[PDB]
Amino acid sequence: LPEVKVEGELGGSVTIKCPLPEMHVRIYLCREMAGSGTCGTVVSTTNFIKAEYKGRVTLKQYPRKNLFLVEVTQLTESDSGVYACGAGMNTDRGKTQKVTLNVHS
Amino acid sequence: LPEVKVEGELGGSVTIKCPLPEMHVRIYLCREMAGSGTCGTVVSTTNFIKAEYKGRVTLKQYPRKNLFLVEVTQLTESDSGVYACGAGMNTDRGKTQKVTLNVHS
Amino acid sequence: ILPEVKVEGELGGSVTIKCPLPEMHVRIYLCREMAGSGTCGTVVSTTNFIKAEYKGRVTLKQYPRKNLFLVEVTQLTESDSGVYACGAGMNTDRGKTQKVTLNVHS
Amino acid sequence: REQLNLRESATITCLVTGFSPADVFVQWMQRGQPLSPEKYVTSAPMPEPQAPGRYFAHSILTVSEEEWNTGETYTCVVAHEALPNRVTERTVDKSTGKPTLYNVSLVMSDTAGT
Amino acid sequence: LHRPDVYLLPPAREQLNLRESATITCLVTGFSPADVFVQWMQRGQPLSPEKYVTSAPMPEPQAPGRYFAHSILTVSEEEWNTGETYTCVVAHEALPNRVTERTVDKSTGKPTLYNVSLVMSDTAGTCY
Amino acid sequence: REQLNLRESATITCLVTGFSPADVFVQWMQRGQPLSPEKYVTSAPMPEPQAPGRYFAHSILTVSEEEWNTGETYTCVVAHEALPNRVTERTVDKSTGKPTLYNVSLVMSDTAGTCY
Amino acid sequence: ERIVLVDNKCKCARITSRIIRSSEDPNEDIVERNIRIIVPLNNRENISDPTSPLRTRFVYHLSDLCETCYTYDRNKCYTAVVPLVYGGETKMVETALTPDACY
Ligand SMILES: *[C@@H]1O[C@H](CO)[C@@H](O[C@@H]2O[C@H](CO)[C@@H](O)[C@H](O)[C@H]2NC(C)=O)[C@H](O)[C@H]1NC(C)=O
Ligand SMILES: *[C@@H]1O[C@H](CO)[C@@H](O)[C@H](O)[C@H]1NC(C)=O
Ligand SMILES: *[C@@H]1O[C@H](CO)[C@@H](O)[C@H](O)[C@H]1NC(C)=O
Ligand SMILES: *[C@@H]1O[C@H](CO)[C@@H](O)[C@H](O)[C@H]1NC(C)=O
Repeated sequence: LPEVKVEGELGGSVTIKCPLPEMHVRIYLCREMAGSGTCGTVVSTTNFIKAEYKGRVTLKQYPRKNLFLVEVTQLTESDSGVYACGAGMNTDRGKTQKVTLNVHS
Repeated sequence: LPEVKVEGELGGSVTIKCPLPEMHVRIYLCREMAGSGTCGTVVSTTNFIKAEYKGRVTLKQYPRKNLFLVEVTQLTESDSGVYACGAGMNTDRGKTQKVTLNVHS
Repeated sequence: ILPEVKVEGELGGSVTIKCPLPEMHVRIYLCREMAGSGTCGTVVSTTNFIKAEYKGRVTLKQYPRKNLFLVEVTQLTESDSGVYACGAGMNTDRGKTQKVTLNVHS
Repeated sequence: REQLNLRESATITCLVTGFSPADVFVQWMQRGQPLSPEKYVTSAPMPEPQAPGRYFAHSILTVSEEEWNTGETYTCVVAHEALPNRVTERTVDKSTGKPTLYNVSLVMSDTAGT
Repeated sequence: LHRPDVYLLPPAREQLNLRESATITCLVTGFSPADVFVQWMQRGQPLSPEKYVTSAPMPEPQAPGRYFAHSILTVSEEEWNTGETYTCVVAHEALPNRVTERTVDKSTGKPTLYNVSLVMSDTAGTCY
Repeated sequence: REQLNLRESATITCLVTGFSPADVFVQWMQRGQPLSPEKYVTSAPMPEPQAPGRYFAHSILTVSEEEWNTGETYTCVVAHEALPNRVTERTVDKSTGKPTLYNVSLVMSDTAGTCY
Repeated sequence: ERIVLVDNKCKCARITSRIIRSSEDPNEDIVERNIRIIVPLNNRENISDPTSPLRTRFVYHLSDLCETCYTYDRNKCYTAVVPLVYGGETKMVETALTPDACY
């Protein structure tokens, strides 16, 4: 529901801030493909980093402020869309928070 | 049928004016989700305050001018849609009056 | 649904038909509905009408006291057989109130 | 459904029935973890007016209709010390019933029909 | 102080597969202050108290002042071919008519098919 | 239909039928506004061959094609002793007079619902 | 056999139900539900005012059935008022919109 819509620059890295809920073990940062109404998991606690994002992203969870932070290293035009983050086995029925990304170059 | 088109500001509080009918005990201020044609009760006389609105809303009824007033404290972007108010056990059959809300910030 | 009263003739010569009389309606018919299409063709009705074939052998007598109306048909032939209906209103089909059958053992 | 249309809360019951001796530990779990027991309530064993040696139980879980309609199985578990593995569980959802077919028979001919 | 809401449920689908008996549950919630009892009548004839087992008023999970109670009843499986509707009832002081007879039957419940037969005509104005 | 093909002017008729005795007052108005008596012509009661002791009458109104093609609505009120309210009326327009298409938007919802 | 849940005459909806016996067993007794709406394509929007445009959209909230109206009632009379200028005397007079049912 809230939109951090965190921005950034080409290259470097950008940190995505998403809420870390309780009583939900699987935490993911799905990418809203918005093609045929389907969202593809970019990263998860079950250990699945999409091939296009392999070796460039990480997910660290620490229940200090009830927040989990995901960092995206490097940047490409492709990295300029919506990455709804959420929890639960069903990826399309979570998406607790919505965010937007772009490129400044 | 009637629309208050009530307006307010971010923060503070805003009062929603809706008609208080007779021969109808359950009085609610449903929120028109307008997703799959379903409206979710925000508050009711049966005592049900949605979790997202817990501790921020109240409903006071007084048949002086045949009016019941509902106050929403605080404000968020989420609080900027349609809140049809009505009566009767069925919720998606009442919606006697329709109203709209927004944010000025 | 409404009753399915049935009558017979026991050889020709005369026949008598009775149907309930509704209230607050001015039209009364006895269409035969003996058509392949099914569309009922009014045989004898009030509001002034009669059947090209059925003439001089058909009459109607409405009795509000008994909540009944009476129709008397003289003689008998092969054509005037099958089934018959009764009703009111201004729509011969969709306005029926009985389904009577006419037969002769001759 | 007489409560669903009201859109207030969906109450699911788990009718544990027939356990002897009177000892049972019902728990409600979803998403792979037991839901905080506080959200649900259960009742103590009670006799029957039939057969010598039986006990029954109850449980109620309250969840907003929307969440129930969106998804969520909310399985129920029964912990009695006579089960083959000491644990037995059942599950329900919206589509737990026989599939319903539609025999739509649209007719556009004014002649046909009433 | 609110109207005591009441509901009734039919026997489970998988319950009708052992051919021993069946249970019907009448759920009574609300009734603040807690003043209710249920009598299960059928055809206007009250049933034996040994059949239905009401237990107690219990506070709702979140209870400002509300409460709730549950009452079931045991029947025979082979008697459901006719239904008999096994009516339930509740009583409370916060009710204008102090009775809310609630009853269900095999016929009432989930429809397993929907035979819609809509028709179009230019002579339906009167809707005889 | 053939008359409208010419796209010149359209004539609407009103056939009263089978009233005894002969005392029918007829008039025409357009969208709630009465028209001049000189814009239409009314016949006189004449015998009915099929029905002994029965009479019938006609009435025609003429207007331009544009007016008929602007959804304007016309009605034919009549007055007779037999009429229970002493006055009855019928009404037609472009969409109701032998239309070419049947635009329909059938829509139903909650078919399952809770029915008792 | 069939019980009647809805007999609305304004919407001509006849909601009914019936349970059919299975093949000599008390199991899988499938239930039924028959719905029969009869749409009028000649009626107006305001049924009691013969000037409103024709009725195109038909919305059926089955929950309410089991106020805008669609069809007439065979057991009722509909009336209105029209200006009669007879004798240069514009006069509003009652008119039996649905005659033969006002007797
Ligand atoms: C449908 O038509 C009726 C009849 O004209 C409208 O109700 C009438 O409104 C007038 C004043 O405008 C009153 O003089 C009448 O008494 C009313 N009729 C009745 C029966 O009370 C009605 O408002 C129209 N509906 C719409 C949506 O326009
Ligand atoms: C489908 O509809 C037809 C026509 O009413 C009926 O004969 C048939 O039995 C129906 N099928 C089912 C499975 O209900
Ligand atoms: C389906 O509807 C049609 C039309 O009313 C009816 O003739 C038929 O018997 C129905 N089928 C069933 C199985 O009820
Ligand atoms: C036919 O219906 C559609 C909506 O279904 C509407 O857009 C269109 O205007 C209608 N046609 C006419 C001539 O009004």
